[PDB]
Parts: sequence; structure tokens; C-alpha cells
Amino acid sequence: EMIKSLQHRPSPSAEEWELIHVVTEAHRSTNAQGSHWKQKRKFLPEDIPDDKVDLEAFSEFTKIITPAITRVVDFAKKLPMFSELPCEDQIILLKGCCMEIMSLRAAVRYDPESETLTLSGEMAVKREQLKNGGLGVVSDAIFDLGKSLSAFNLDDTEVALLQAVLLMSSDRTGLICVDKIEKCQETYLLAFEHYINYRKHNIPHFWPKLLMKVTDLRMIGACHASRFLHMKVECPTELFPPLFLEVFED
Amino acid sequence: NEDMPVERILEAELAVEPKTPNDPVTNICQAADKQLFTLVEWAKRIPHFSELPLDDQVILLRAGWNELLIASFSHRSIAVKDGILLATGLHVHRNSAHSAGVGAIFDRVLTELVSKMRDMQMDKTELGCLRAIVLFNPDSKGLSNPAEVEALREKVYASLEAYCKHKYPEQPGRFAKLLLRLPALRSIGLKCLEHLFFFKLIGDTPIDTFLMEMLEAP
Ligand SMILES: N[C@@H](Cc1cc(I)c(Oc2ccc(O)c(I)c2)c(I)c1)C(=O)O
Ligand SMILES: CC1=C(/C=C/C(C)=C\C=C\C(C)=C\C(=O)O)C(C)(C)CCC1
Repeated sequence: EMIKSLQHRPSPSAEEWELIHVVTEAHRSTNAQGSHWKQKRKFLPEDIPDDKVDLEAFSEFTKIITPAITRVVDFAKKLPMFSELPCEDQIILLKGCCMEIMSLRAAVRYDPESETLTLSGEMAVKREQLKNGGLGVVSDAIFDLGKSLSAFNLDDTEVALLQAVLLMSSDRTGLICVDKIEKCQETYLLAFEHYINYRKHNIPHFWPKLLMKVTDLRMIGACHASRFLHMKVECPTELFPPLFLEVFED
Repeated sequence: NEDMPVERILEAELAVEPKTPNDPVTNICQAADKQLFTLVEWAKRIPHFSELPLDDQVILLRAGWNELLIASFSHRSIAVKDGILLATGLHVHRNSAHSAGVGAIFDRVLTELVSKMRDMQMDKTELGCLRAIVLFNPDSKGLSNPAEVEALREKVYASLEAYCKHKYPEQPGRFAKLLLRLPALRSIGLKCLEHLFFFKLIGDTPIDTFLMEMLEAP
């Protein structure tokens, strides 16, 4: 007891470190600009909707969005328990989590001195700029998460593990592996908990405080879908890259 | 540690929940009105809820009522195969939902909520806690001091995590498995609310006094 009991809040139980490492690197290789995203920061010139889409800012997004979706695919490819998933089942997961991961990837690159998010690690955009270029009120949602997540001081592992959790949702329509996908998330979470215990953040209730951000992301996803329908009215479907249409149309 | 007792929370659940027209949409609306009465009772029976300002108590219940009611009926339906059990003793089936057009969101409820609560064998204490975490929402617009609300939510995170580790030491990620049911409820609850306003406007679905009061400005 006491001693037996003091083996509480565990750190990553060996296999968990293999998992932590595979994923940390899967995200590290897929995170476009690595250690030099602040250095390789290209501000978008002042040109900026809730629709009434500013095609000049929308064009700059449509440019960079084709590799962005691809990275979100690449990251998933590298995760072995994902690699092992059927043709259909793994396309459903990839469709559902795409925007979540992209928003999360965008939100972590928020700098408060400049009030800017950094799309694909290359382009730094402002609240007005992301809004007016097609995202509308989904921009505020991403920006507000970027402000919120800044206090969390998330690292490369935290992000990688959050991404894996977003990907392994058994609560997506038309899944047949189900429990196979559910247990994949179960393992990844357990590792994420332990890595979080190990990290020892200067924040009380960090683990639940973080897991609640999943709702914010799930909602950034759902609003994007409706915001996409309004873009389709306001467009040309030829402006949309085929990949963007692949993920979002349906 | 227990500045939010799981036993006091499980008690609130038991105090309101007992042991186990034709239009399904109307029948669900009837159930909802009756439960809005019981909901406030349950709310007051949750540690520190009644200590918040009276306008805040309203703010919180006006904000989470849908999600709360959804969670409560979804857990009662864990037995109820392929359908949902109402507080009016009535049952609504998947097929009847589709007939009313509402089959899409109904399928979401059965799958993302009932099935998942059933599969994991979610107990009434955890249910109470999740409902309490939903109740204590600091992000609610207009509350005088959200920090008190946020603190109370944090108090539930702690007590629920503690109960999970205690009652289920074999399941080391049960607490996160429970918290991850909340994005599904936030997503579902929002679409159910949309339908509710759509049905409120058409006028053909009869909405009772309390349900109406929720669907209108204060
Ligand atoms: N920045 C991320 C990837 C990422 C890329 C882009 I373009 C983004 O903006 C969007 C997204 C969807 C849209 O329909 C529109 I219009 C704009 C976001 I938000 C994220 C990364 O670094 O991987
Ligand atoms: C508008 C709407 C729905 C909303 C129901 C809500 C908001 C509450 C139900 C509470 C009940 C049914 C309580 C109980 O039985 O205790 C659902 C999708 C479910 C059915 C069809 C459209």
C-alpha cells in the first residue's frame, strides 16, 4: 500500500512509447514546415464571407489546400492500425476527420503578437482573411481554438496523439470494423493519458480540459460542411480542386 | 477530492428517474415538456447548482436542456432494442422515425448514443456526471461570473475520473471513453434543436407550454 498506491498517474507503459514514437514521427513528417515555420512565414498581403466569397483570398487557399489534404492522408497512411483498415471504412474515417486535423494543424500555429494562423506552415492569415476567403464564421472558431490551445503548450506528441484520436472515431456513419476502430482509439488515448501524466503540465485538469476541445473540432468540421454548400452556390465547382471535392462532396 | 460527491450526483439521477396522439414527433415533444419539469428538479439536486445566481441557473438550464434530455432518454433506451423509450412510457421505433422524415438524426441517436452507452455498460453515476458536466457550461452567453461555473465543471471532471479509477480499475481509459461521448451529444443536440424550430414554425406539430418557453426568447 502507500508505495503500491503511489504507482498512480502512470507514464507510457513501454509499447506505448513505440506508439508515441511511430505517431509523433508520422505527424512530424506530415507537418509540412518542421522546426522552421516561424522563419519560413509568408504573410498574405491585406486583401479581404459570412455568402459573398472574396475570390482573391479564396484562390490563395485553393492553391495550398491540395497538398494540405494529402498530408492529412499521408499521416493516416503511416499509422499501422489505420493501414490495416478496409477500403470503405478507412475512407469514411479519412473524410470525417480531414477538416478536424486541418483546423487543429492550423490552430496550433497561432501567434498572439501578430494575431495570425499559419496555413500549411507557409502562409500566415488573419481572422478577416480566412473568413472572407470562404470559411466565414468557421474562421473565428479556428482562431478562438488557437487562442484557447496556446495556454495548453501542446507539443508534437500531444498534437500527433490528438490527430490519431480524431481519426479513430467509431461514431461515423457506415463503419463495419467498428470495435476494431474503437480499440485503436482506446490504445492511443491510454498512451496520450500517460504521455500527458509524464509531461506534467502547469495546468490542473489538463487531460479532461483537452479532451473537451474534441467538441470544438467536431463542430469546426460540421460548420465547414455547411459553409462548403454555401461556397458551391457562390461558385464555380471548377475552382474547387478535385481532391477538395473528393473529401467534401457527399 | 469530493467537493462534488458522486453519491450526491447519482442520487439526483435516482430522485427523478424511475426503474425499468400518434405522431412520433408530437409524442417526443410531449415527453420533452414533462421532462423539462423533472430536469429542473434533477438540476437543483446536483451539488452547488442552487448556490449560483438565479439568472445563471436559468442561463445554464436554457443552454443545456436539449443535450440533458437527449442523454437522459438515450440511457433509459439502453435496453430498448432498435428504438427509443420515452418518459411517457411510450416507445418510438427506427422505422416510425423514418416515416416522420426524422430517421437521419434518430439513427444518429441510436448509434452514437444508445449503442455506445449500451456497449460500454454506462452506469447512472457516470450518466449523472456527464449530464452535470453538460449543465456546468461556462461558455454560456450572459452568465454573471463563468469562473464559478467552470470551477464546478472541473469539480465534476475530478470526482468522475476518481469514480472511474475506483469502480473500474481494469478499464484505465473509461473516463476518456465517457468524455468522448460529449462531442456526439453536442453535435446531435444541435440538429435536434434545428428540427424542433423547423417543427415549431410549420405549426402542424403541437408543442406544449415549457418546451415552447425553451424554443422562444426569455
Ligand atoms: N493549415 C493546415 C491545413 C489547412 C489548410 C487550409 I487552405 C485551411 O483553410 C481552409 C480549409 C478549408 C477550406 O474550405 C478553406 I476556403 C480554407 C486550414 I483551416 C487548414 C496545416 O498546416 O496542415
Ligand atoms: C426535435 C426532435 C427530437 C428532439 C427531442 C428532444 C430535444 C428531446 C426529447 C426528450 C425526450 C424524448 C425526453 C424523454 O423521454 O425523457 C428527436 C431527434 C429526438 C426526434 C425528432 C426531432
